[PDB]
Amino acid sequence: APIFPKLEDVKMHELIGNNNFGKKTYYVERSRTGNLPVYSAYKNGGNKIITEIRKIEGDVIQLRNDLQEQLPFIPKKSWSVVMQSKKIIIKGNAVEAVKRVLTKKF
Amino acid sequence: LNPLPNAAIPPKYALVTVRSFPSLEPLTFVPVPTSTVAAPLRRDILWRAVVYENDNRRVGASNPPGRSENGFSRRKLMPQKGSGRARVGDANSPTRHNGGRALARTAPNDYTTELPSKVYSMAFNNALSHQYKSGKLFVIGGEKVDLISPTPELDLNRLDLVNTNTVEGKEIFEGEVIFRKFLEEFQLKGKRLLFITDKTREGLIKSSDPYKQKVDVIQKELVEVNDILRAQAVFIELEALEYLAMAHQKEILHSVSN
Amino acid sequence: LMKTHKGTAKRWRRTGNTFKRGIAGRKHGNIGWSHRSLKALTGRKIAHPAYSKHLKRLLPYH
Amino acid sequence: VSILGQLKPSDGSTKSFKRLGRGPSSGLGKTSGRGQKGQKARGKVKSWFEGGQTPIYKLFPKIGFTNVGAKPLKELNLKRIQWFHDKNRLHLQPGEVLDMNKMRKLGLVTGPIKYGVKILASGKFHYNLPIALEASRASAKAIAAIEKAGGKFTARYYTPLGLRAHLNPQWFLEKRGRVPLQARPTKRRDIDFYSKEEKRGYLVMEKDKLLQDIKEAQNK
Amino acid sequence: YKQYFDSLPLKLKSFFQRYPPSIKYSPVSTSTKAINANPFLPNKHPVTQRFHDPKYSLRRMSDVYKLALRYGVEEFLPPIENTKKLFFEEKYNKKTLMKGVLL
Amino acid sequence: TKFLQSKSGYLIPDYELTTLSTPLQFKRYIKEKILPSANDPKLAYKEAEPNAI
RNA sequence: AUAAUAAUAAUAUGGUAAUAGAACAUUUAAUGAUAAUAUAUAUUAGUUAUUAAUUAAUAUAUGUAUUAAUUAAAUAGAGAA
RNA sequence: AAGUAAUUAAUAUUAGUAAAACAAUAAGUUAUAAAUAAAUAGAAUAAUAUAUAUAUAUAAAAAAAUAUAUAUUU
RNA sequence: AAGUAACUUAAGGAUAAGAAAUCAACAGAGAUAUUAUGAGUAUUGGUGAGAGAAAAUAAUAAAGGUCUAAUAAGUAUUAU
Ligand SMILES: [Mg+2]
Ligand SMILES: [Mg+2]
Ligand SMILES: [Mg+2]
Ligand SMILES: [Mg+2]
Ligand SMILES: [Mg+2]
Ligand SMILES: [Mg+2]
Ligand SMILES: [Mg+2]
Ligand SMILES: [Mg+2]
Ligand SMILES: [Mg+2]
Ligand SMILES: [Mg+2]
Ligand SMILES: [Mg+2]
Ligand SMILES: [Mg+2]
Ligand SMILES: [Mg+2]
Ligand SMILES: [Mg+2]
Ligand SMILES: [Mg+2]
Ligand SMILES: [Mg+2]
Ligand SMILES: [Mg+2]
Ligand SMILES: [Mg+2]
Repeated sequence: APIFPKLEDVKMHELIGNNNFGKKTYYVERSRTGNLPVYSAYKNGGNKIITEIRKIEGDVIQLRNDLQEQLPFIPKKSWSVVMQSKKIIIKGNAVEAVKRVLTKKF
Repeated sequence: LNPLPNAAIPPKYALVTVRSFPSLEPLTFVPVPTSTVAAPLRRDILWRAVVYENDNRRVGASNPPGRSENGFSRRKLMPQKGSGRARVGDANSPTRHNGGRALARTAPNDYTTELPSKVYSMAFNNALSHQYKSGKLFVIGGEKVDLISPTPELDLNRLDLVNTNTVEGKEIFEGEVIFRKFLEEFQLKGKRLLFITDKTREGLIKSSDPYKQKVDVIQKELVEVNDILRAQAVFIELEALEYLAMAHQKEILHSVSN
Repeated sequence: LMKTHKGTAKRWRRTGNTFKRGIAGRKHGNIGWSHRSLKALTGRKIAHPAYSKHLKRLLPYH
Repeated sequence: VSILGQLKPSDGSTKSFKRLGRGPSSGLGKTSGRGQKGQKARGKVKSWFEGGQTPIYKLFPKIGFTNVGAKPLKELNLKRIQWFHDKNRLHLQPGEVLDMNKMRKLGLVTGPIKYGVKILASGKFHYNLPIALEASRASAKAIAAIEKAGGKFTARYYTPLGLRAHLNPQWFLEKRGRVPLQARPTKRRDIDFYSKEEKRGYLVMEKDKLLQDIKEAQNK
Repeated sequence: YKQYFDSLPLKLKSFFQRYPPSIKYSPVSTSTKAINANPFLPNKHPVTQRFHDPKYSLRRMSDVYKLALRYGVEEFLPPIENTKKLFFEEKYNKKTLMKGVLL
Repeated sequence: TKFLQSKSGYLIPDYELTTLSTPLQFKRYIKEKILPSANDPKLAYKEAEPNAI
């Protein structure tokens, strides 16, 4: 399993700059073991409960919109995304619901 | 209905040219994973590495003499009562002219800092990625990968200059002249260079000895994130680049799924 | 380095997110008092919030 | 230009420490938070000193004792084993037993194990793995769940050195060229525990010679 | 075959040079002056008639024997029957189980 | 790409080579990046002056 | 669904001990063009809602900033002993 | 001319990884199961506490305290 | 506080320790010295102030075991 494959082994769509990944597209990578990266965190002494999504490559905003379209029970203002690390934060505990949606495709 | 309509697969390769040292003539394309040369610029991780390296590199020789290490006798300079002046003890008190320094540090002061291994590996890749994105990373390979363009006879295939030890000519030798014209042709004379090499290349250090102030040669298992970011033009052997990639690859388990 | 306060360690034990303690007053001179009333003097109680801050300092490794 | 001149820490990962005694308008002026006069102003006093009142670490009676002979055991509920199987992470060849060695290697039990792991039954109702298990002990409900799914369980006795050999035998092979033999129980309470069919002890279920030797001496 | 002279550890080599396995060593305590004197056993001086400590202490005896076992050298080492110490399988099998365990 | 650089006399970053996929893109990139500096030396790029106008 | 700036309505803006947030001056280390038509310091007079930095003039030194800016550290700020 | 340093512990923010984390040579640490002074005890036999685990008690329950479960283990 | 400060005495480039009348537990390791986990752990205290190991696993380490005794008695042990 070489880290540098042969020049012939690679094909066009595996080269950065093709297949317009960075536009209107998002990919979420599973953890080392193979579980979805959705975790719950208790903050400020356990009083505040949040849900986080990590390992997001692409456009976080549209992934946020797509999830919002699938879980309309979570209010509009509960979602918040940090741009420094590309993490989507939900003001409640919705690890179960988000995992159900995410696994549908990823 | 489509659950996640805007979801797709990411690319997993970027193209890096392979050339010869004296003249940066391309020889072949060697695909390289996106994690090691094309990664998003996250300055925070670089900031963690740069300060971490900066802390571990300190000497900490500060050593002011405290009131205990200051050489004065422990005798009351003046009687407590009746003298009409302020109360004073021994002549080492910080408030006096010749007294020691309060809260004095003692060498060797400790400034060591520690970082998780995974964070350091990520920072290192982000450094190569920034150099490659800015088109400042040159790879000198061959002799181990398929060649689709013959190597020039005069040029070598590694970061080393031959005939640099036959200095039984004049005050100069061939190695310097080759280096000087290499510097001039590519317009990188006064600019900072970093040469990462597989093994100790005595020829390159000898030729670059005149330019200590701007040219530095480092081995595989010595390069730091500071030196890669500092250098405006990084030259790295393909063998070294592979070694760095393995040493700083995101370990992955089976992760078998349907 | 910081050392656990043994006097506290011998009287307080960690239970969940707080500490557990015995009751004081039922070691001698108990005859003459109703046994049912004295039942409240046997068993364990939980650390009061007033001194919880102290206990963490006394038993840092607990 | 080099990026070294534009690096900046991530927001929220840095504050400014409070300077003391460096200006009135700074907010921490002459007293610098100490207050007005007192022992705490120009001295240090134990944060847990009550002022002479009988302290909270003397009013109450010393309670309990420490069992230096305690044998703490790690925990592994049946829910985890099923979860590993569902996630396709139990690479168990047919006919193989899920002992301590496999649990450590497969990541089922992580971190140091000093004495053993006891199998409990938190997800017994969902457990349908017919593999054969082996651990220091198990709950009665776990035993029922293991056998309900067509499996089996046995309880084995491992000393700290014996357990170490059973966990990474290759270490002993490369060091001494010999895997040390397992140690027979010498405590009454251990012999009694592993001679019970209710606990599925290895002495009773495999009828080791130790019980026979005990029996022959008892009736002699 | 001689080229496995250096393969053996230092202790096993040194023992063989000092006590060649060609000479047969008695299994019982004898006179110190006697050639067939076991270094692992307390021999008795003939003139002073007082027992001598074994030349190889019990740790050194155990070390050399254990190295000998790992490399198949058993009979070449002098006998240790009267050393009141058994190693590995022989100890495990012919073990006098405790009176407390039995009763 | 090697022929384009060898005869043009310039050098293209490896990143652009990976991303650009048609010769039209190569001509558009080279025309919009190297030419403005080549024709007007004052409109050059200085590493010490990245954010320059 | 953001940031900067500007508008309209409303509420608030004394403060010792204390708590919380944000900035400025000096020095050191990493990165870091320019140059006597410049740079540093001092005086005087202006500008910016001003412990600071700037414009001009004057005087002295230097063919010259550890200079702007982002970080990391302080022997980092004195009418109070 | 005056809140400094070393070795530890607990909280808050961010970053990395994540039912695991640090570290890899092993070892160790923490989390993953709550209790009891302690012991060979340890969470839905069929669903939300009316079930279950531990502690007192019992034949077993009730009673008091804490904890556990309603495509995905926190 | 502390077998610390201080005084006195003796020797060498170093000195001290060192090849088990050692640990450990029915399975085993195999001298000494220093550091880390073990461990603030067992243990101990006007059960106050406080004090606090060992086994085992790692790192530096050197060829690291080897006889020089006729195998050791007012010695071990006991009382104090
Ligand atoms: Mg009582
Ligand atoms: Mg009452
Ligand atoms: Mg104030
Ligand atoms: Mg007062
Ligand atoms: Mg005052
Ligand atoms: Mg006060
Ligand atoms: Mg105010
Ligand atoms: Mg720092
Ligand atoms: Mg000062
Ligand atoms: Mg002054
Ligand atoms: Mg003032
Ligand atoms: Mg003492
Ligand atoms: Mg002395
Ligand atoms: Mg000596
Ligand atoms: Mg000696
Ligand atoms: Mg220690
Ligand atoms: Mg003797
Ligand atoms: Mg005595």
